[PDB]
Amino acid sequence: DKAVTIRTRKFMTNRLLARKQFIIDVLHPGRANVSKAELKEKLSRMYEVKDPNAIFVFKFRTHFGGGKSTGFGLIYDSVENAKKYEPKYRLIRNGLDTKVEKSRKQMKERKNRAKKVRGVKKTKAG
Amino acid sequence: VHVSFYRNYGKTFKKPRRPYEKERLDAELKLVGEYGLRCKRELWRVQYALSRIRNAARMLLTLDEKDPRRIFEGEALLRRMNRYGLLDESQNKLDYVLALTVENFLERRLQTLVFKTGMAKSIHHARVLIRQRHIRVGRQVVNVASFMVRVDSQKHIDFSLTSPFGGGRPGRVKRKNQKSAAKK
Amino acid sequence: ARGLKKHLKRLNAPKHWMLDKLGGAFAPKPSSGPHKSRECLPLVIILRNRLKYALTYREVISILMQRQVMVDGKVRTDKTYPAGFMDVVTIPKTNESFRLLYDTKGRFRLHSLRDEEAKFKLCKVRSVQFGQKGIPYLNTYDGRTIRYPDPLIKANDTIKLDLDSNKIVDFIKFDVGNVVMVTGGRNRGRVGILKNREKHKGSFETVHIQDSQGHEFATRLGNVFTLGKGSKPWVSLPKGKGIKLSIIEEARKRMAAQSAT
RNA sequence: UGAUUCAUGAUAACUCGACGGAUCGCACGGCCGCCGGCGACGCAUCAUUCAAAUUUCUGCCCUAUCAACUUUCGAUGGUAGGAUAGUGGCCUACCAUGGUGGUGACGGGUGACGGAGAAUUAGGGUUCGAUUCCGGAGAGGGAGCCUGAGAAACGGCUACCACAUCCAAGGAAGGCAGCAGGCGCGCAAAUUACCCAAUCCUGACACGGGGAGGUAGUGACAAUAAAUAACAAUACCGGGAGUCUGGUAAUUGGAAUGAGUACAAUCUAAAUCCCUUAACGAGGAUCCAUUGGAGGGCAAGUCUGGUGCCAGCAGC
RNA sequence: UACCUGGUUGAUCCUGCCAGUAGUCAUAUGCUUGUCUCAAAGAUUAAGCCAUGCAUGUGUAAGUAUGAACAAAUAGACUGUGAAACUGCGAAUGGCUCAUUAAAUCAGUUAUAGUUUGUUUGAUGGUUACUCGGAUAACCGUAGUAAUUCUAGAGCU
Ligand SMILES: [K+]
Ligand SMILES: [K+]
Ligand SMILES: [K+]
Ligand SMILES: [K+]
Ligand SMILES: [K+]
Ligand SMILES: [K+]
Ligand SMILES: [K+]
Ligand SMILES: [K+]
Ligand SMILES: [K+]
Ligand SMILES: [Mg+2]
Ligand SMILES: [Mg+2]
Ligand SMILES: [Mg+2]
Ligand SMILES: [Mg+2]
Ligand SMILES: [Mg+2]
Ligand SMILES: [Mg+2]
Ligand SMILES: [Mg+2]
Ligand SMILES: [Mg+2]
Ligand SMILES: [Mg+2]
Ligand SMILES: [Mg+2]
Ligand SMILES: [Mg+2]
Ligand SMILES: [Mg+2]
Ligand SMILES: [Mg+2]
Ligand SMILES: [Mg+2]
Ligand SMILES: [Mg+2]
Ligand SMILES: [Mg+2]
Ligand SMILES: [Mg+2]
Ligand SMILES: [Mg+2]
Ligand SMILES: [Mg+2]
Ligand SMILES: [Mg+2]
Ligand SMILES: [Mg+2]
Ligand SMILES: [Mg+2]
Ligand SMILES: [Mg+2]
Ligand SMILES: [Mg+2]
Ligand SMILES: [Mg+2]
Ligand SMILES: [Mg+2]
Ligand SMILES: [Mg+2]
Repeated sequence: DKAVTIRTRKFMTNRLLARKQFIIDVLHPGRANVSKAELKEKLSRMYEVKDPNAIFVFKFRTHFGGGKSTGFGLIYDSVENAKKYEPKYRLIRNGLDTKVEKSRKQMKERKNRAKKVRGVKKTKAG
Repeated sequence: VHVSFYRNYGKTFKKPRRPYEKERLDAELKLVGEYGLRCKRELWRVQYALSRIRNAARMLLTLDEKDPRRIFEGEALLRRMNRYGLLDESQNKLDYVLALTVENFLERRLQTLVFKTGMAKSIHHARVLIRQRHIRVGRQVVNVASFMVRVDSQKHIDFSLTSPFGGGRPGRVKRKNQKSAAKK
Repeated sequence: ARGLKKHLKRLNAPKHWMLDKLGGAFAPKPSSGPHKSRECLPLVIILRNRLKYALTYREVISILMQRQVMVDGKVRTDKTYPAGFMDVVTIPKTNESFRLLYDTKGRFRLHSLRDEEAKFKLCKVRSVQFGQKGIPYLNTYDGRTIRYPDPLIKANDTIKLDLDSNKIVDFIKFDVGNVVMVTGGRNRGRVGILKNREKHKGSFETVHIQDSQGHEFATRLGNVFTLGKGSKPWVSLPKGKGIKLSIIEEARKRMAAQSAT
């Protein structure tokens, strides 16, 4: 157990997407990594975020030898703006959306079966 | 098309033309054992790298000394040799690049400097320390014995903070022996 | 092929875009528009690769589909819209406004503008001829057509175009002694004074340009773009001001920067 | 304009002219029924852009045991037409007798797509270039064609020929040189996987789709870094009586550590690997390095047993 | 690295080749194989033949809803969402392969005053009408055929 200092660089406020974007530098001596959950709890305090769900951290790479990691962070003005501009998979990670389980190959075979029938029977084609 | 097909790669050594020349076999084994190299391949790539540097210098020296390309790339080559400790500020001429030898490059290896700075007992002890994550060049741990140290980095060679030799906790051999002693 | 190609392989894209070769198999295929595909900068490159506002191809679409980007005063929603030389890009939300100008190394630079200077642009006249009903008109190299032009305007002249009134405010005749910029070839992005015009009947016309430091270079008439009358350009230039430094001189500056910085 | 009876104007007529909006969203206002905003889609013309078609000059391997070739039925050129998006023997009529050739025509060969390039290279050079970029060409072999801005299209149609599927035998449906997979051929080449998250493309479309493309699996084609031990004390053996230094041992000691294994986190579209890391993980550290050699060329034995011009070795 | 060595004679100096030496983003094969990064891969012979699955579809506030569709409401043409279907566009790109092809393709360099070009972008289109007509899909219901996005007739809009 040691200190965990978080440093940000290449910072810029993005009005077009209503967010703050930056690179995250995490110094974590004596620790394997820092979980994305804990980094959100710490970025919400360093930038005074009312709702941490507007925080997205991804693409973390621990440097060779340990003791330091680098990632990318996004702070959205609100969770509503996040759900508009954020990709679906990054919303599922933060719990802001669910995952619809589907098979792409099954969808293709249904498409090819459904175009041999005309009218309202297209859907009922098993 | 695959994008990975555009990734470049190249060769880092050539084998000798005469495989069983007794004189060469004698000289190469002396450098291999002096610097604790793994095999003749490690010595052959240093010779390959040296040949590239000398070839560049010869082309520049064949041009007029007022040729802009001679001036620009000549300064860059000299600056590169100085930054690794191969040449000296008093040897700022392309003719001194042609006088470099394999020993000059083998002396800038991390393995050689770990031994000649007192951190290791033998050139072979330094090899094991480097590969066992006990050395660091500045803040970064280096486990490659062929790492070519720069003059600006030679004074920052030290034991890693995670090593038992650099403030870290003792390895798993001492810890188990301590555990066994405690059980008694 | 049996028709039109819709894809641009990444290695076949123009080099001045500075796209990484391992970034993917494809590059943005420039849409048809005022500028040629080899002499333009698609909005996707500008928003994602130059300004970093977008991180992905998808995010550029979101920005443009909100109607937040304008080119030459008009909103553009096409991701591969071919923005080119002298075009004015405006982003009201960020209060930013840029002019696409070449740096001295031949690459497009987003030159930040003041709100006052972002109300016009320069265009090079391609030709002047009579249209239907004998009405004269001129067309430019940015695809614009202007009817009832000043009778003094001729081919290769430069016109100052107001993006609000959409009218010719002033023009510069193409003549020796004016300050010009090179818009194509080896000397792209270099600024100098037009010193001479060598005409060759049936062939291309060569123009000899002299830099402010005495360096003289030649090029074809088609690669010249007059920037002002006399020696002062009518538009703001980037820091280099079209002065091309030797590699030795550039290395000298870099060495000094490390000593100070 | 280098250069056009060119751009463009006027006039006389002509055509049985898919032209000149019977379309849609939002917002409501201003005048006393009238007037009016911002958009969408569509028609026509010119310019522009995206392109094509045709086209100028120069440049290609071997072969003369290929020296003449072309021209009735177009060969070369001329005139007038036809056709074409348009130039042109592109085609027709008529006329002329030309066109190419040891500076290699014509013909033949290629296990010949061309180029960017690749290998090796003191220099010059030799060889290669099916394959991810560019250009061309093809979709079992030919031919023909519709739709369309664009195709002589083949994951479009029509016919013939060659193969071949289903059939209740009356018919019907066929094109993997797309991805994967199978057979065959061979010295010779991987999964009938996941995904549109990246790159970009496309549609009415911010949203759908994409075997393009990416991800993982197989993968000693090729390339990079880099373990299989380090140190000390004894015994033994050297070098600079003596004592400092160096070398050996399945001796004796404590130290080091990743291969592996695994909480975890991270990685990812989701997984997986890597990187990071708790615990665990080395003594004959069996956590056992191999492939070729030891007369010469050519680094290394005139060792021991067997065989006896046999068996075999041996590029020479 | 601008390099050579063995072999013709009793011996010598040559010519001269054979053999050796090194590489190949060069293929195959043999034996061997712990770790990291990177990465080609049914081209060569058969452009030989192919079972099965998939590789091209497409919806905006803004062309056409009366699903006998869903949801939420409660004398109105419609005006929440919307399957299906008509209409529009795309499927001429991409991917694959190298069979034919030797001034041909192709390369650099030209020309179009010798043409076409959906789209983009810019400009430009004169001094019953308070809005016409007849059809058809989906739907509906009589079907045929061993059979196919094989097909006929009827009623609507
Ligand atoms: K074509
Ligand atoms: K050629
Ligand atoms: K013609
Ligand atoms: K003729
Ligand atoms: K069409
Ligand atoms: K995608
Ligand atoms: K899309
Ligand atoms: K089409
Ligand atoms: K050419
Ligand atoms: Mg194609
Ligand atoms: Mg011309
Ligand atoms: Mg005329
Ligand atoms: Mg004619
Ligand atoms: Mg005739
Ligand atoms: Mg060839
Ligand atoms: Mg062939
Ligand atoms: Mg090729
Ligand atoms: Mg072939
Ligand atoms: Mg292939
Ligand atoms: Mg190709
Ligand atoms: Mg074809
Ligand atoms: Mg076939
Ligand atoms: Mg065909
Ligand atoms: Mg097919
Ligand atoms: Mg096709
Ligand atoms: Mg193989
Ligand atoms: Mg082993
Ligand atoms: Mg033996
Ligand atoms: Mg020997
Ligand atoms: Mg030689
Ligand atoms: Mg003899
Ligand atoms: Mg030989
Ligand atoms: Mg490891
Ligand atoms: Mg339809
Ligand atoms: Mg031939
Ligand atoms: Mg020719």
